[PDB]
Amino acid sequence: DYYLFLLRHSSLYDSFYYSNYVNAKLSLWNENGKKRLHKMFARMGIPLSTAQETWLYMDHSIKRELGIIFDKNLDRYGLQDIIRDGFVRTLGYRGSISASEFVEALTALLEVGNNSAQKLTNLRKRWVSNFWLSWDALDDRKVELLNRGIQLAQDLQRAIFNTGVAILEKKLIKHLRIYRLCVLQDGPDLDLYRNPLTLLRLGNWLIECCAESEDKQLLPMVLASIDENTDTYLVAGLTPRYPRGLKKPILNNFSMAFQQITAETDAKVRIDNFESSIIEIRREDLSPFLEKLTLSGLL
Amino acid sequence: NPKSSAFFESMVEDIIE
Amino acid sequence: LREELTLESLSNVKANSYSEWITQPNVSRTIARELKSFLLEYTDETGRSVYGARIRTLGEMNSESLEVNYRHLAESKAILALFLAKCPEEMLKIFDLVAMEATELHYPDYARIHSEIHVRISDFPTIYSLRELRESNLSSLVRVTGVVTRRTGVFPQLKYVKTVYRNYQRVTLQEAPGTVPPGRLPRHREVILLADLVDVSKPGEEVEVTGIYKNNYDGNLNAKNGFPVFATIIEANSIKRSWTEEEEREFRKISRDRGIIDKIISSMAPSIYGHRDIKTAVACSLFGGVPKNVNGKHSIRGDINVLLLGDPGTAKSQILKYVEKTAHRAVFAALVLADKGVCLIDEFDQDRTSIHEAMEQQSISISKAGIVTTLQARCSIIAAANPNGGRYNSTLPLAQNVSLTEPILSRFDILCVVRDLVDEEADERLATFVVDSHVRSHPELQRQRKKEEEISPIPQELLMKYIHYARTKIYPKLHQMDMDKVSRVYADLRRESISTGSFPITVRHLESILRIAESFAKMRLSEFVSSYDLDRAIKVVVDSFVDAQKVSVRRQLRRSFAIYTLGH
Ligand SMILES: Nc1ncnc2c1ncn2[C@@H]1O[C@H](COP(=O)(O)OP(=O)(O)NP(=O)(O)O)[C@@H](O)[C@H]1O
Ligand SMILES: [Mg+2]
Repeated sequence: DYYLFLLRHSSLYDSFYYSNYVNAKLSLWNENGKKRLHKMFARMGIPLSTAQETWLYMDHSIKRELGIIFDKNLDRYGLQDIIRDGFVRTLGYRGSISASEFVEALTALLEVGNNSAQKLTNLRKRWVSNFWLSWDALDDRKVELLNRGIQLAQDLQRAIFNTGVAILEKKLIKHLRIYRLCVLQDGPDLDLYRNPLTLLRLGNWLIECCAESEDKQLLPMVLASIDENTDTYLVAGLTPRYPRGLKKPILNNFSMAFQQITAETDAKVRIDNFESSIIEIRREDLSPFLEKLTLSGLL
Repeated sequence: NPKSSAFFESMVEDIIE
Repeated sequence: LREELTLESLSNVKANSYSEWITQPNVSRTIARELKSFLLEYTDETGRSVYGARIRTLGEMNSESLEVNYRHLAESKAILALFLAKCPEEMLKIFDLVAMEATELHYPDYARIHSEIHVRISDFPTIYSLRELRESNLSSLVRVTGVVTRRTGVFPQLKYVKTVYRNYQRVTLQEAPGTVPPGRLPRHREVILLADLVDVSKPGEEVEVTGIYKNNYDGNLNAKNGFPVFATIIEANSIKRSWTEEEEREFRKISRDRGIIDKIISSMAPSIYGHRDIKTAVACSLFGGVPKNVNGKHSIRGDINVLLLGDPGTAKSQILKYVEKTAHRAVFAALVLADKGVCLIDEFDQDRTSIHEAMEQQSISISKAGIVTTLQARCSIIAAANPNGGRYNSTLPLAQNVSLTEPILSRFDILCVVRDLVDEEADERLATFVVDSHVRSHPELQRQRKKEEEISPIPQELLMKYIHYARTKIYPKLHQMDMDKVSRVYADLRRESISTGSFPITVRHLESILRIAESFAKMRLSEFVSSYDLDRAIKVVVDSFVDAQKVSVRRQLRRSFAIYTLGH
């Protein structure tokens, strides 16, 4: 199994192109990165028009030779970490799936399955129905629902990538001394980041990019997104992490910091999520809260 | 061969960059 | 067999002919070794081996044709260039088999991507028209230029005589009209295009071709002429016909300056004096608006259509010629060829009927003998006309002066009338400008620079690049604050139109106002429409609407509309 985004569905080319690790290793947000991918497939001996075919229909010979082709070629691109072992399951004649693909299907179903207090209640009630839309997909009798989950997973990753490139190309990351700050004031559709899990997927994209872009300055990061209906920013505090191939674990300290500023502050804020690293605050109060936060020694 | 080194350098820059 | 020749040993052709010397095994092996040694070793002055950099990009695009410049091959190992010019059909076989070795040195197992590579020659240093070809040119490499008159469909062709195929297509090439001598008809030739070269060119393009000149027996020619006369053909080897950050920064620099709209209009049609409103309308049509659609019952075009009523000799045909050279793609008189471009009409029942359908739709549909098919128009129309005989009559409304149906005047965004008015000072200004331009054009670098900068306030190369950039990049939108005022002005104009008994203003005019405001925003690279854009659009449309009316109605309109046509 390969750390490639949904290999056995869509195509081999899309598997590399949307992989969260490959983007950090080859810088796919710009053309000098994309050309490296074209160059790789040309050297590997795979015709580029076949690499884009649906992986079920891709030719049998390439399918069986792929396991050796990677051993000869990933080293030249510094990309050897793609290779690993994992668990695969199959039932009758309906074809294989790995656990890594299964969990992406389930998370996608959680995210996208189908004055202020009432709207918040409606939203939080909608998110609970998706629990049962995911629960009913753990049954082999209901593979039909699992396929829908996979179709949603692909669109979610597409929309995430199309926001990440905008953040990096417009250089919206602000490099403060103690931590890195990023705030989304507008977007193609900013509603997708109103759910916590989607926001964390975007954060995990940016964290891989920041982890590989320079050897220096492993820093905490703060990410926020506005909502036009509440006029509140949804804020999340994220740790750094060490690369895949490299020894105690680090700890997320934003919890105590957000709690202390919340205990002190004039600001209109909410803390009720299980994960205390995520908070919410009104439009005008973001800047004084972040000012008091950076003035604090708790970061 | 030294004269053809520029060719192989252009090939090796794919490894480097 | 084992021993090889030196390059100096090839200086003497030892057999009775070139082809019978190239085809010998020791000579051929020597040529192969030398070509490979050139391709692995040639450099820029900066080192930076170009062919190692081209083979690299061959795989990056999954391509099939390597391109070699003839001047490089003539700059060292000159004898190989001479042999290539004399015997291309042999030399290129050897060169192709060397190019595959060189590409596999970068990309092993590239044979699985494509089985065979073709070398394309460029910059061959001598040129013929279709006059100078003679029998001595047979089987020699030649370089030729002309216009592509006719093109066949693409077909597969059997490669070997287990089976394999390749693509095939034939093109007819004709002498360009500027090259043909006076009082003579143009000549023709026919070109064969193979695997990688099919659909490289379109009918009516002006094209440049390198290839082998070749001949064969034909029974019908011999039968009709009564002499042993062979037929000839050209087998093509190669065929020939964006911006940087610096350009973007320069565009943004000039757009940040005040009055850029006025400067763009001033740069429009430099050779023609006066007629600023016509230049304004033409600029607006060339930039255009944004198309929109609402699947709930409505759609709005981005194109802007303009009609100009011209007195005899008031510069109409010259500005159409100017637009034809300025614009990116266009048709002059066929609407298929005008797709996403500008269409030009300089004079004027089935033609009008076609235009009726074209103005109502944005796409054309037709059926014939039970067949059904569709085509796209998607274009801006600029038209001009002569007002129902020798002279326009200002005492009458527009309909009396034209041969058009009423919906035509409804659906044109902008209407304007141009007249040869009498004024001694204007006549003197025109005459001085005309004789000055006449002297400045006389056949008898610094002179050109002075001439150019006196001609226009913007260099027109930058203006054409700017228009293309703005059209491809900029997509403006309205601001919701001042639209209440626009609705009030619309209602006021309608009330005033009814009050004087005028033909009423309509939703088409309001749509045109918004579209013209978008175009004005696009002209300065602004993604927002602004109040001054709406003001200018309102002035243009209101003045155009006023010009269509009878004289008494015109006076009442301008007396009331003063707070729109002049004030705001
Ligand atoms: N600034 C100018 N103003 C008016 N006429 C000009 C100007 N400069 C040149 N001309 C000449 O005047 C004519 C411009 O009008 P134009 O419409 O091109 O002529 P025309 O086509 O023969 N008249 P028409 O057949 O009714 O369109 C041409 O003969 C030009 O050479
Ligand atoms: Mg004319």
